[PDB]
Amino acid sequence: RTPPTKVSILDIAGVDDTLQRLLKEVWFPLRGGEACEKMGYRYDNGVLLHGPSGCGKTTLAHAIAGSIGVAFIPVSAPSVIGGTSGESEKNIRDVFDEAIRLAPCLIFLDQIDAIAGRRESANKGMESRIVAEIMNGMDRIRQNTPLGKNVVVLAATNRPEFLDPAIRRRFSVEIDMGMPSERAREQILRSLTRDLSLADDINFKELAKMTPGYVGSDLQYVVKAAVSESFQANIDSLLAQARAKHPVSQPQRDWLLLEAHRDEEVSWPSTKITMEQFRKAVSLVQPASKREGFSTIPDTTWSHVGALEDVRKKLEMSIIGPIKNPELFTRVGIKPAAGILLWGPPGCGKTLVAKAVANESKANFISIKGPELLNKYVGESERAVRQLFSRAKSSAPCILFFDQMDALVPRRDDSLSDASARVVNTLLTELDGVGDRSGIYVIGATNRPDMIDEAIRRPGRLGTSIYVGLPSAEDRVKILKTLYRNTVTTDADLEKVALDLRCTGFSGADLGNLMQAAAQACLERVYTQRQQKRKEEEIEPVITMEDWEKALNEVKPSVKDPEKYMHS
Amino acid sequence: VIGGTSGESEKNIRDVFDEAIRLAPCLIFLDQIDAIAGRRESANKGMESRIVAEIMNGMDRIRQNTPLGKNVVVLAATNRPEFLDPAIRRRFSVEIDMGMPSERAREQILRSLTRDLSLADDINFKELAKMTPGYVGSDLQYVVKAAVSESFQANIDSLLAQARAKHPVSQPQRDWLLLEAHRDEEVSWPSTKITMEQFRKAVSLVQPASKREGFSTIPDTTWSHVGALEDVRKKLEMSIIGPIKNPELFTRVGIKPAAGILLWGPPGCGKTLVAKAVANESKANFISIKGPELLNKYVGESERAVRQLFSRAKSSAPCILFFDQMDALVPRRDDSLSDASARVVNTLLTELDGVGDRSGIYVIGATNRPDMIDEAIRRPGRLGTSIYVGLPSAEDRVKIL
Amino acid sequence: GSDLQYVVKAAVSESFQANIDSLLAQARAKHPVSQPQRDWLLLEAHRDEEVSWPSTKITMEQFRKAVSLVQPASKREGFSTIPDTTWSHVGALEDVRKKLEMSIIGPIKNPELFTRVGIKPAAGILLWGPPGCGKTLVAKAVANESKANFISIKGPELLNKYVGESERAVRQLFSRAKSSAPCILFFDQMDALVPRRDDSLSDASARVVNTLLTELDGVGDRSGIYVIGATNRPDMIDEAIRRPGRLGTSIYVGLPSAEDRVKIL
Amino acid sequence: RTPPTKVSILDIAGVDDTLQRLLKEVWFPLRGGEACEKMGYRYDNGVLLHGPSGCGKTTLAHAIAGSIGVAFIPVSAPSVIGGTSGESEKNIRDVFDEAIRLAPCLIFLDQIDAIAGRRESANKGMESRIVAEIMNGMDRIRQNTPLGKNVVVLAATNRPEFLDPAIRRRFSVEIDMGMPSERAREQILRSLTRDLSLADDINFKELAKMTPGYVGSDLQYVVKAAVSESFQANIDSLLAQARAKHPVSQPQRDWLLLEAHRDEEVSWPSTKITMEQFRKAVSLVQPASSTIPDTTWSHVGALEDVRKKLEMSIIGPIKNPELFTRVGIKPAAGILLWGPPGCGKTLVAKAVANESKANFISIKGPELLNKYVGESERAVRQLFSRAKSSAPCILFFDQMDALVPRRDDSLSDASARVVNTLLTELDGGIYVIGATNRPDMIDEAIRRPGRLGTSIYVGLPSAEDRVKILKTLYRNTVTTDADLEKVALDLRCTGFSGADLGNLMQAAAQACLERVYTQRQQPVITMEDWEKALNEVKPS
Amino acid sequence: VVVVVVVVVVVVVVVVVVVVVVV
Ligand SMILES: Nc1ncnc2c1ncn2[C@@H]1O[C@H](COP(=O)(O)OP(=O)(O)OP(=O)(O)O)[C@@H](O)[C@H]1O
Ligand SMILES: Nc1ncnc2c1ncn2[C@@H]1O[C@H](COP(=O)(O)OP(=O)(O)OP(=O)(O)O)[C@@H](O)[C@H]1O
Ligand SMILES: Nc1ncnc2c1ncn2[C@@H]1O[C@H](COP(=O)(O)OP(=O)(O)OP(=O)(O)O)[C@@H](O)[C@H]1O
Ligand SMILES: Nc1ncnc2c1ncn2[C@@H]1O[C@H](COP(=O)(O)OP(=O)(O)OP(=O)(O)O)[C@@H](O)[C@H]1O
Ligand SMILES: Nc1ncnc2c1ncn2[C@@H]1O[C@H](COP(=O)(O)OP(=O)(O)O)[C@@H](O)[C@H]1O
Ligand SMILES: [Mg+2]
Ligand SMILES: [Mg+2]
Ligand SMILES: [Mg+2]
Ligand SMILES: [Mg+2]
Repeated sequence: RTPPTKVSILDIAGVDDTLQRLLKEVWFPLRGGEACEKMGYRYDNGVLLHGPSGCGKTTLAHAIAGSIGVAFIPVSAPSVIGGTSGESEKNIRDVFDEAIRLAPCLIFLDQIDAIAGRRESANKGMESRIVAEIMNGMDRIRQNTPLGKNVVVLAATNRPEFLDPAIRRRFSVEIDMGMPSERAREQILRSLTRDLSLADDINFKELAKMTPGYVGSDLQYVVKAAVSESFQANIDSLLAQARAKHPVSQPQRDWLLLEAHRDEEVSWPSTKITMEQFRKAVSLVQPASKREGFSTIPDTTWSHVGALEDVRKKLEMSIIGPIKNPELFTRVGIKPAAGILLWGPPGCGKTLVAKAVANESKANFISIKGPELLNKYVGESERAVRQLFSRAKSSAPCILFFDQMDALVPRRDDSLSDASARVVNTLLTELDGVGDRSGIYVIGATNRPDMIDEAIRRPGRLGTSIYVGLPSAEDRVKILKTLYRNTVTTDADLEKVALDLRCTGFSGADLGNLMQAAAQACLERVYTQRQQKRKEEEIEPVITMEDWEKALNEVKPSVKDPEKYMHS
Repeated sequence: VIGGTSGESEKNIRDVFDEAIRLAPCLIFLDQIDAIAGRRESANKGMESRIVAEIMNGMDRIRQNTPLGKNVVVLAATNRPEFLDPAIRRRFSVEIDMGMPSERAREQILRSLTRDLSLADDINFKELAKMTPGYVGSDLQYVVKAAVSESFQANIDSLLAQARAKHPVSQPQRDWLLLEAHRDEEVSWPSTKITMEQFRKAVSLVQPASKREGFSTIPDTTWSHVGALEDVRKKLEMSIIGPIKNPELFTRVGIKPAAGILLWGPPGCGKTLVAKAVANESKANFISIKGPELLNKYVGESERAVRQLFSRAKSSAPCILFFDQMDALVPRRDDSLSDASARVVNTLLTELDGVGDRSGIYVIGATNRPDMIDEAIRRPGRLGTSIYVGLPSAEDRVKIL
Repeated sequence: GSDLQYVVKAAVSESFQANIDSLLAQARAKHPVSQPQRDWLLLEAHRDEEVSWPSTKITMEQFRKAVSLVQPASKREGFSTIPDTTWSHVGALEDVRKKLEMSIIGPIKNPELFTRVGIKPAAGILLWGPPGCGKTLVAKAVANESKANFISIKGPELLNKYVGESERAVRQLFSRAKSSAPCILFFDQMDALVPRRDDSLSDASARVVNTLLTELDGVGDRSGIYVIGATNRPDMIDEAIRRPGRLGTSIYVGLPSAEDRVKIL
Repeated sequence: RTPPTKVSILDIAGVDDTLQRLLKEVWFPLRGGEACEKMGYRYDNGVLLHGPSGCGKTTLAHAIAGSIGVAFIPVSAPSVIGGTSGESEKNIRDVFDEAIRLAPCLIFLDQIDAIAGRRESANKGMESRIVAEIMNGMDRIRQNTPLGKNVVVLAATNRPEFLDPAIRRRFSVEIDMGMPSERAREQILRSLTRDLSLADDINFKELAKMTPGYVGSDLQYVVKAAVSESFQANIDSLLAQARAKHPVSQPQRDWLLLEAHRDEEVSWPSTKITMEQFRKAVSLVQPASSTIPDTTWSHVGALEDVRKKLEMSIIGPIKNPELFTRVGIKPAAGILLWGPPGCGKTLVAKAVANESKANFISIKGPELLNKYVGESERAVRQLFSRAKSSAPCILFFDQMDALVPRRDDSLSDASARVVNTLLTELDGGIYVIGATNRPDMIDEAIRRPGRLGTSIYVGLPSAEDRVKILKTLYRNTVTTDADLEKVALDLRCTGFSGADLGNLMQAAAQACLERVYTQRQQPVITMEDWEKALNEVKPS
Repeated sequence: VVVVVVVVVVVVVVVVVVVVVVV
């Protein structure tokens, strides 16, 4: 009945585009209805707020309500149910009547989908009647009003697709708040850190750059996480007092020490948050978008990738580059989104560079292991693909890595069945929806490009093809040095091993097998070495040049026909 | 919190959060939150959907109605975080992953469990931690419970002999009958220290929960059952048996703690026999796959079983996966291979060597047709080494006979 | 009718835009953070201090702005007005223009002139060639020089996750296409909707090939609809399509000249 | 559940054989139960009606119910299923109990196949339990009914094979409502047109001949379409009256004119439906099922020798089935047309199909070959599966030498499996026509008598025949006739077949369009258009 | 009024098949 005059517009930031639409669609036909009365125009606009969960929908609808000043009727869907089938409609009939009786008025149906789901699956009689009562109540607004003191019903929900189409048709105005951009997140961070003590090194613009895919709720956790880091020094001092009072692992003792006193509360000095604590806070906070379905960042760096300079240049100029400098690349017409289909013989490093790109781009990473999205139920197999891109867009920039993609988009022959074709078509449409300025970088890897659909390789789709093939003799030297370096002979002996004619067809995996064979040959030599020198555990196994000599003899290339993989 | 009335169930949850705010500073523990906060998208029921929405409002009332200096923390525990509603999972600012304990953690757990017990001085907890891979904190409790019952084994035989000698059908049925008439006839149990040998016996008796589904029994074959195959035994001992027993030694020279071996050769030469010896002589966990037994008639279930298969081998490392007659599970990817079998080959390609790390899983394959296996599988990283188990020689038949 | 109601609703909001800026200007003059936030704070200040919004009327310039902001419901699913593309946007391809002006453009303009010499309409054209060469561009030029309605619906965009609805969608496609005659249906990347009517098709893709075949028989003579299909692999398309009378005559759109590439670059 | 005395026996026709069985199996154990009572034997008969959809299954069960007069309980299978799993059995248990409580009674389980499906594949618990509930409810009828009165269960379904064999066994009487024949369709048409005013030219036998593959529902639309055409004259007269009363587009005014009067009613003259409107109505109505070709003998030029052979083995034994059957002339299963390609083999088969008024299916060669072991033979069997259902039907196998090659030793196991399937189907009102240009490659078991043992050679025209064909082609599309002689007698048409002459006419037509285009930059088909058409058309 | 727990119908699934080739 009264506005909630405790949250203001200043407390909600980053919604500048959303607040612009809400000015001419909610505020105006609630306070300046006289102009509409002079104009003679009924306002039947049902304003619907939708977007990712945590974007500040509930808070905004309460901040707007407190600012407009007109009578406000907050409605919570679970609180509508009282304990009787007929009483549920009584609560709804007591809202649309009260708003009409107290027009102009604002109705907020928070979590509308909790009582406005799909009626097709609504088997229960009570559930299907609440939707009918709600939808009829909107027509009464258009009828029982002077066409001047309009009543606007505002509904907020994080699942706009769950609304009954009988209801969503009645909500003409739909406001997609979406996720805030880099400029918007800076505004939120400044707004959030307004009652706190801060240092001078805090660059909120820098903080916004390295928090992609965060929403207003997620940015609140980053501030909250940084506050805890600011109090870390005030806990160690509290721990030290407990240690000095008392003459099991260390963390357990800390709980036991603080459990002891529980009454001798000591003053926490009022320190301020530095910039180093904010960087620590961002790492500790996982955004709500990255909670589910996002793979862990691989441990592979460019130091783990030997040679492949041509592939590295293409990857550092099409994916890693645009992620680091989205403005430098967009000046030369390089859009911050790409689709790359890595292909080549097996064992040559297609997955290795994709794991290095995911790790060297510092961006979000989603990995799909072949036909991981297929499900035995109807529609759920296709919904997984659509939901896959529903989070890749929300967490842009994001890297989608389809490993062994020939199993997910096979050639649409007669022997395909009406289950994977429905997924290939869905995957084709989603790749079309990936905008040039969307921020999704799709990487595909397959070792049999002759079995992958040719429709996936068109522009807009995975139209960029990078060939990863067998290394040359000079190329294997970089790879063999890279492999030996990452496991610890020096580097001059590695050139002799890699340039040997017995490694003519070796791929990247074969060179790794060569090193493992030499390592096993060392241990066999060590086992006999420690039996002649002993009959004390001080034996030193070291990979010697003679171990490489017998490793070259017993290792053959895993690739049979190198030219079999150059045909597509 | 579930009530029979049409609104009682939601009211109970509203009462929980309102009470906590009234009782701030308060800690709320929602144990098994996935039971009531499942995805309402798939949980197509109005009460279930309105229960989830009431929790969202409750967790927001705490953030606003609590006065300064009196905070309310909402703890929640669930072993299926993927069942949570994303609108609710986002409402937890902190997610803590308590994975399976490591060797250092298991030693600490055993000390905490064996804290109020009369232990012996020969107990080497750092040895017990290394001999129980894949155990969780709940499994280690059963090892201690099994060890305690073993200590009373000598206290039960004495008690049985007391009843058996007090008055003159198999023997175990007699024991129950004697104790059936021995009710309220309490006899003192002299408590004794739990020997270190009882703990080793207790570990064998306790099977960890990760090994209670899909894990095959260890074969009884040993190296005394295998004749000849001296070269094959050396390669298997260096590639699998070696790193399983001494992981530290092989890590020093730079050998990844994972192996892939493809045993191939003419039929009847001992490919399954030596794979059963490795699975038995390595003293590691064993999962045996009998040909194309992972295939399912539903869409995506065949590849789900393969992915779930490695989800068990990885969590119980070191583990040995034996694919007997492997050519039926990884045929060459041709245009005539159909999609049901081609989607399984690619799933096994990503599991053996992909983005994910499978260190601690050792894969053995046996087949009479090595040339019919996909060329991507037969590369270092998936099945790196091929061992030829051919016909015995003249002097090998003597050892075999 | 629904879209024109949105245009009126859009024009009304634009008509009240001037009454908010004037209200904002008064608040600014009273008081010597992003701009939208200030607007809420400025209007929060007065509130009860009601100022009479002047009663203005909608002009024609506001209606023109409203039309641009409003996307008609027909453009949601590929129905579009006559394209703005002329033959001046199409470089070279003189041979293709002559074939199109005698089999498509001609019969659209004079449906009676062609029927006098026993030339039945709806001859059926399958544009094909490498991607990016102007197959959709030339189809937009045909739609504009024919002065007929143009629909650009792609094979994969019409697919829906249900039994029968993919083939039933095609029949509704020609139902509205018929109501707006003359109309040009452009099936882009048609090789994914009609690959080949073999025995191994299942009664889900067969229901779309059979439905599309019947609709192509019904086309042109009765209604003025000329269906155009595009595919880049003229070996992956169904043989039931490329028969005389439905989709016979094949025109290859590709190989741009040097001057056409200059405009694109 | 009272019997509706609405649809009568007169309103259901063509079921004379069906109505004879239903008299001693439904009427007797519902009205004359006393005779069973004296003998003391309950008569429980579950009558099952099955056939193509639209054959008049639902209507028959309601016409019988209204004539018997006993209590009637209409049951629709989908409405039995309720929201709760247990409620579905509740609906069924409230039916078989009600019939027992209200014996004697008639139960109509319309669309029984919607719930009595095969519980084998119906692995869901509810699906497999409806069938069990249905079967138990029928046993209670046999047990708990009195000796005096019987309860008859009538079930209708268009897919009798989908019924659970545990259920189809409970329906002893099965009536397969096939499709009506020419004699039967005449009875249906007369029954439908019984309360209408008709003219004297209406030949119901002619209507039945030219409506093959129609069912009772389709024939109701044909009657409904002709009735609307019969009122077209009554609307123009109605419009003129409104115009004469009142001195915006025309259709809007017509609505406004009729809104004026309303209560003021003027007489509609009682006109009658002619036969020409019935012929127009049939064309406008497309049956749910192929279609008689539009090619007549006026489209076929010359070929008099071929026509006589075709008019004596196929076309004759269709128009007068009794005149030919009087002298022992069985209708040969078909004709094997052979000759060079493009000479009118498909054209004449379409002409035979049109003067025979039967359905036509054309196969353009090896369309039936499949890479699978069974679908290639199933396509041939499905070809004859529809041909029987739409009898009379003409099956035309064009270029049949690729579908039935000679079964030599070098044949493998793919074409032999197709020849055998085709041989058995030809043994099983279907007129199969085959065409091939290499008769030395077709199996000799096909060309035996009873199978396609009649061979008619359709060959290239010499010179006079092309004149008739070119005149025929030009006549059906609108140069005069003197120029057509010059074109056909030109030495450039030496090897032209029938298709080449058709291609020649299209080339001349295209040459006309080129002339119109240049005329409008600075239409009658002229001789100069033929001049450039002769150059650009090859015999191929 | 007391809301009771009521069981409902089940979802449908997909099944893969194998098809022979005469070639
Ligand atoms: N732009 C923002 N500026 C400041 N705080 C924000 C912003 N967006 C969100 N928040 C904070 O995050 C929380 C948002 O709660 P709210 O219920 O509005 O989330 P939501 O977007 O509506 O999602 P849901 O509907 O799933 O609850 C509040 O604590 C609010 O302070
Ligand atoms: N340039 C390289 N430098 C060092 N090691 C390399 C290089 N290329 C490949 N390797 C080694 O080979 C392994 C191959 O891993 P990856 O999965 O990328 O193989 P692949 O080339 O993708 O073949 P597949 O098709 O079997 O996946 C790497 O993990 C690494 O051990
Ligand atoms: N080297 C050997 N020493 C002793 N016994 C052997 C040896 N090789 C084979 N055998 C005997 O032959 C049996 C064959 O069992 P196994 O399953 O290994 O056959 P296989 O060699 O794997 O052939 P396949 O894989 O074709 O089944 C063994 O169980 C053992 O009894
Ligand atoms: N033998 C017939 N005599 C008269 N009218 C008939 C006959 N057969 C069908 N009809 C007419 O056609 C329609 C048939 O209705 P009905 O519902 O019985 O069809 P059906 O054969 O049961 O097929 P479906 O199962 O699709 O309903 C009615 O309008 C009926 O008047
Ligand atoms: N006697 C004829 N009169 C008119 N047109 C004919 C005649 N013979 C053949 N044609 C024309 O030749 C074309 C091909 O006919 P036909 O030979 O039956 O089919 P196909 O060439 O496929 O075997 C038809 O379009 C028809 O118009
Ligand atoms: Mg919210
Ligand atoms: Mg790889
Ligand atoms: Mg074996
Ligand atoms: Mg019926």
